Amino acid sequence: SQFIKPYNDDPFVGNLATPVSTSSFTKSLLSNLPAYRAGLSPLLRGVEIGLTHGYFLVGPFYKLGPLRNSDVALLSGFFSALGLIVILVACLTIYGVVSFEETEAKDQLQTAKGWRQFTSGWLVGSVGGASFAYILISNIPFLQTAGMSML
Amino acid sequence: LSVVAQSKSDFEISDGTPYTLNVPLVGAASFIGWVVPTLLPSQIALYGGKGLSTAFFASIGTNLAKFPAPPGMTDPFWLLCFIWHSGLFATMILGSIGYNGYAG
Amino acid sequence: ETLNLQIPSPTFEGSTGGWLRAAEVEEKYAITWTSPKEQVFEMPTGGAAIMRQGENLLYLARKEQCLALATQVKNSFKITDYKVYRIFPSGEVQYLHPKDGVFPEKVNAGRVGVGNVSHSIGKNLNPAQIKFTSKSFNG
Amino acid sequence: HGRVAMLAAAGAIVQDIFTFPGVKSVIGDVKMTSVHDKFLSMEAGSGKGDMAAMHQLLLWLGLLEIATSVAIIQSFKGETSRGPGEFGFDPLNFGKGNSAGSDSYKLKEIKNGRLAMIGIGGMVHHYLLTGKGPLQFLGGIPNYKSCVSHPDSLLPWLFKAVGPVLPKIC
Amino acid sequence: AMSESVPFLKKPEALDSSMAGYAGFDPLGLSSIADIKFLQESEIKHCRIAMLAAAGSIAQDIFTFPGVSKVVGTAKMTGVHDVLVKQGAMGQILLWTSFLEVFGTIALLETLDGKRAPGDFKFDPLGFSKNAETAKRYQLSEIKNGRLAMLATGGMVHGYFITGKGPLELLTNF
Amino acid sequence: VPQTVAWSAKTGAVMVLSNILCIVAGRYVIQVKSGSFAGFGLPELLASTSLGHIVGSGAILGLSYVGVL
Amino acid sequence: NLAVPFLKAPAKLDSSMPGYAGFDPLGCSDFYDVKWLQEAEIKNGRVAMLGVVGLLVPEFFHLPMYTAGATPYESYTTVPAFALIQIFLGCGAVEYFTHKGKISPDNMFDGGRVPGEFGWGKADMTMQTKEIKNGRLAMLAFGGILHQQLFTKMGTIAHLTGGFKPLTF
Ligand code: CLA
Ligand code: CLA
Ligand SMILES: CC1=C(C#C/C(C)=C/C=C/C(C)=C/C=C/C=C(C)/C=C/C=C(\C)C#CC2=C(C)C[C@@H](O)CC2(C)C)C(C)(C)C[C@H](O)C1
Ligand SMILES: CC1=C(C#C/C(C)=C/C=C/C(C)=C/C=C/C=C(C)/C=C/C=C(\C)C#CC2=C(C)C[C@@H](O)CC2(C)C)C(C)(C)C[C@H](O)C1
Ligand SMILES: CC1=C(C#C/C(C)=C/C=C/C(C)=C/C=C/C=C(C)/C=C/C=C(C)/C=C/C2=C(C)CCCC2(C)C)C(C)(C)C[C@H](O)C1
Ligand SMILES: CC1=C(C#C/C(C)=C/C=C/C(C)=C/C=C\C=C(C)\C=C\C=C(C)\C=C\C2=C(C)CCCC2(C)C)C(C)(C)C[C@H](O)C1
Ligand SMILES: CC1=CCCC(C)(C)[C@H]1/C=C/C(C)=C/C=C/C(C)=C/C=C/C=C(C)/C=C/C=C(C)/C=C/C1=C(C)CCCC1(C)C
Ligand SMILES: CC1=CCCC(C)(C)[C@H]1/C=C/C(C)=C/C=C/C(C)=C/C=C/C=C(C)/C=C/C=C(C)/C=C/C1=C(C)CCCC1(C)C
Repeated sequence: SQFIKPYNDDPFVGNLATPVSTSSFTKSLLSNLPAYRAGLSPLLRGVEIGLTHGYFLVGPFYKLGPLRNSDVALLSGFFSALGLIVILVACLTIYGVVSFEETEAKDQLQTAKGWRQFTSGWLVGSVGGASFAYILISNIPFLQTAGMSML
Repeated sequence: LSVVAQSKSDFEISDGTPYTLNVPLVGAASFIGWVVPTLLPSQIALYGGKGLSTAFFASIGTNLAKFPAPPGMTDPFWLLCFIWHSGLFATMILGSIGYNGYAG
Repeated sequence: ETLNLQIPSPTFEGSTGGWLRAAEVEEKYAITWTSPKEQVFEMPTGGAAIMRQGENLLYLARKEQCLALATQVKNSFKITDYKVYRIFPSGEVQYLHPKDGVFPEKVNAGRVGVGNVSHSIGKNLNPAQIKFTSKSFNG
Repeated sequence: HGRVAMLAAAGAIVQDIFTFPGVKSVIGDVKMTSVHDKFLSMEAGSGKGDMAAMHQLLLWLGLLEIATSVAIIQSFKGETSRGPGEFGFDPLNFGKGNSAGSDSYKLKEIKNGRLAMIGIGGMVHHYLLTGKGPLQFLGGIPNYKSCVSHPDSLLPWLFKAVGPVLPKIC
Repeated sequence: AMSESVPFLKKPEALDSSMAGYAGFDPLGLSSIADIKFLQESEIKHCRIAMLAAAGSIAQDIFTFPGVSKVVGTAKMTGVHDVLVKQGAMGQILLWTSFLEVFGTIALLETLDGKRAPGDFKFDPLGFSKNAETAKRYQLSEIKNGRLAMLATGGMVHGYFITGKGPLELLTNF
Repeated sequence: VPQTVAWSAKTGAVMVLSNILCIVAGRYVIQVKSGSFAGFGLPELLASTSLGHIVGSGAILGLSYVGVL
Repeated sequence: NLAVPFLKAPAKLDSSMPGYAGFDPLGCSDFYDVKWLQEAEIKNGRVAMLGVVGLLVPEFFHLPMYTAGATPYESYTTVPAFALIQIFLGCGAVEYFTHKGKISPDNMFDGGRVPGEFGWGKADMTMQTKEIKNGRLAMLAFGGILHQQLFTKMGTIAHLTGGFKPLTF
């Protein structure tokens, strides 16, 4: 048995079919991620990705930022995470302007209208996920420490 | 258990090749095959008169009683578990090779 | 004359050295050749492949890759039956080499000389003489 | 939002009317959101104690909500024909063969749910300053004249702009 | 089609009506993650162990075997296990159950192969299932009783972890 | 220190057993060469008895270590 | 087959063989020659059958030259090891005579000889089955007696008639 084969039956394309690349488990994960999942509008793809990324962004800023030992650390962690999100949304916006020409179609990410929808969703989701992480950390003492409240 | 020793879901270790991972049989057999020799006792302070498997099981029990507190650096838990896991991984690897490849 | 797209490719197990997205959106090159044997050669992009007895066909990203393979087949397997094509994503296939059926190192009638300068290289014009002028430095 | 609010509205009123045997002894005289705070103080993880009322409610409600969550996902993607809110819970026949119910009844559910959302919000906010609860506040049409003391909510920062920017009559 | 247990949810595809104990209850869709035949055997094996455990807890409170009291004087349920591990009573049981499970592994392989029905070891010495109509009731009753026994076993041991007295003593004096 | 013993007939017994064990094993597992009367030569005998003195020395020392002697 | 009913019939054994119960759960019969397995079963059983009485006899009567050793099993330590070596060599030499140059599975059965038969007699299937089943019981019994004598440090007959203490180590 051989686990490595040419990519999509083509021996001369610059890729290989390896278990990491093209196993059934890998195919299931890639196909079900919001970027690639079927039946999702570009805006909804942006929302789901945004919620995930904004939620984890708050934590490193809060625990390791300059104001970490202060009593305003969570507020600083939220503002710095929000500041990063605002910069990232601008990165998405400028990419959309140069990369895609204007066309009628709006149902795909790699279209000017579609990329704009993805940016709108990602902005709202990142603000929403960062806000959710803020509420949870503000109220639950386990999250404020590293779980160190139990010891 | 992505696929068991049966033709359930159409699993493919790669693009077009289906391959039955024998996760029940290999995991069970590797676990038992490693554990029975590992029971061998030894009057060494790390084991404490038990075998490696029994001492590792005892170490989980003693550290689970102090559930939030982790085992310390000099605690025998870290040595017992690392050796037991290393042997288990090796017998799982060798078991997967033997069963999937030789098929008998 | 035109590329028969159905020619079987030489057996190959794949590599990462093959062509990328630029081949499917800008241009691709193809090479065909006849082999009297089912023999192993080296791919320009990686490891070893096996050319099948009869007609072979490859796809590469660069013209230099097709010609480096051509040089190899001629030097080792004495295969002078190689034809190199350019393929555009529109489907247009452009025959490239040998351009008029005869190798470039052999003279052929009906070839018109391009780039030939009537004097020797030391007789070119100084840059100052042709400054703010469209006149070419080759005399 | 409506269904929870409807329960919440009745629950606040009923808590004033009477309490189940033995509850008064443990909690004391706390009235609305304050009882949620007190119970949490006496439960593990949230606090130190031998109670688990809030945690038990969350565990059983959470198990129900995970199943409904799968339903929401399936309806959203169009896999299921189920209309919104139609979980099939009509043990006593009312819809006469369908748990979904008639348009007249569903209009009553939606409008009562909206009304309950506003009403429960009012009751919570009135407990925040008067500390009277629904029935007592209703009895005291002139209020701020008398305020029943209420322990501070778990979220107390929100009640900090009463004295400095607002008048702070209470 | 909709699940009979959860009306709002769609019917789990991996499950089928023929299977004993089927109510359509797989809200999380765990049957997709692993083979149904493996899960079916796993459920019955858990059921049989749980049924024995629940009966054992009730029986242990009602009576003890001759001379058991001398070795264990006050320990009631989980407590007797630690002293009898040193006495080797639990050690001997472990050995024989493990010995049966070795043949259990071969049976599990036969199930996955598809020749063997899940959970069937052909142990019917008294011919209870001979009629083939009593068999369907028995198969269902086993699955249902085992499910209740899993809930019961956990419920009883946790009651012991709080009030150390055992299930029957808890019922008599709370 | 692991406890070893002066040579006795028990030590000899272990050595003899191990040597014979390896002679039979070598008749079975030596891939390039009347169960013992086909193709049995001096390099095969000298190899199986060399492994016999290695297996036998290890067995003697280990049985001395644990108390079997 | 019939012994372990929730498993398949081995299909390498039949009731023609003396001790057939259909018992091959690990499928050993498929992996190795049945003739070798049958030969091994009868031979291991014969040695064990001799062993069980060999454990029982020293407790009552022992040879004058040798010392008792305090246990029928423990006696191997007390007796001269040259005696044990003579037994080891003698058994191997007898095996070379009984199997005429056949010490390997391919060489054995080349003559067409049945595994059990060494030419002492020809027997009925009822008789052959009796031999195998006594041998199987004896092998298990030998393991039990040897460990009992080892753990107790006392004779089998003495322990049965006397304290009957649980084997402990
Ligand atoms: C650690 C345990 C262990 C070891 C040492 C072996 C060793 C072996 N197995 Mg087994 N096997 C195991 C576990 C193990 N197996 C389990 C758990 C299963 C069941 C799932 C099987 C099922 C199985 C089958 C079905 C077959 C084998 C076969 C084999 C042999 C050759 C194929 C092979 O795996 O190459 C391994 C090669 C070697 C081990 C020798 C190379 C020497 C180097 C130093 C390897 C060392 C690796 C590692 C460091 C050792 C770890 C030991 C310990 C600390 C864990 C070899 C004797 C085949 C065979 O020959 O049949 C008899 C065969 O058909 N095995
Ligand atoms: C010079 C001695 C000698 C020789 C050449 C043989 C030859 C044979 N015997 Mg015999 N045997 C002998 C002595 C011998 N035996 C003695 C003293 C005993 C104890 C009573 C046995 C018990 C015995 C049984 C029970 C069986 C055989 C079998 C066999 C045959 C296949 C195995 C083999 O080649 O032997 C390899 C063995 C030896 C050369 C000597 C073995 C002596 C014992 C077993 C000591 C073993 C020590 C230890 C357990 C090994 C550990 C290995 C590892 C952990 C290091 C073959 C005809 C098998 C068969 O199928 O026969 C047809 C069979 O079933 N023999
Ligand atoms: C569905 C289903 C079933 C069921 C069921 C159940 C449990 C149904 C429960 C329904 C309930 C509880 C409905 C309650 C709605 C509350 C409203 C509209 C009031 C809002 C308050 C206002 C406007 C106010 C106010 C106020 C302000 C702010 C100031 C306060 O100081 C005081 C004051 C009060 C004056 C069953 C089992 C029957 C079966 C059936 O087959 C199907
Ligand atoms: C070959 C053949 C013939 C012959 C012959 C020969 C040499 C025949 C010899 C046959 C022999 C020696 C048979 C011995 C069988 C022993 C058994 C079944 C086990 C018993 C003990 C048990 C079950 C037990 C136990 C115990 C355990 C484990 C633990 C203890 O705490 C307690 C306890 C003691 C109860 C001749 C030559 C005559 C002619 C013929 O042409 C061919
Ligand atoms: C348990 C717990 C807590 C809690 C809690 C809870 C339950 C808090 C409740 C919060 C709620 C429900 C607040 C309601 C806000 C409604 C407003 C402002 C008006 C809406 C309607 C409008 C504007 C109508 C507009 C209009 C009208 C007039 C009609 C015309 C059209 C229209 C435009 C629609 C805490 C926080 C105390 C913590 C503590 O640890 C314990
Ligand atoms: C899904 C659904 C529902 C439900 C439900 C739920 C939530 C059911 C929950 C079931 C649970 C959580 C059972 C838990 C444990 C079982 C145990 C611990 C057995 C333990 C053996 C032990 C501990 C021995 C341990 C030990 C031994 C002796 C050796 C010493 C050490 C020691 C550790 C002490 C409803 C109610 C809505 C109904 C609805 O129709 C369907
Ligand atoms: C675990 C693990 C094990 C094995 C290996 C592994 C896989 C690599 C590893 C995984 C590791 C990893 C990488 C795990 C990563 C996990 C992550 C990043 C999880 C993110 C979760 C985001 C949430 C819950 C956002 C919620 C936002 C909400 C609810 C909206 C709230 C809001 C909206 C808009 C509505 C209004 C209110 C507000 C509050 C404003
Ligand atoms: C000292 C000495 C002298 C010279 C050197 C030497 C040769 C190396 C050494 C010899 C040492 C010797 C002679 C050592 C001999 C050791 C022996 C004979 C050990 C016997 C072990 C038998 C066991 C564990 C039975 C297990 C039964 C099981 C698992 C279950 C069976 C079951 C199945 C299959 C089916 C039905 C159910 C039941 C019945 C329950």
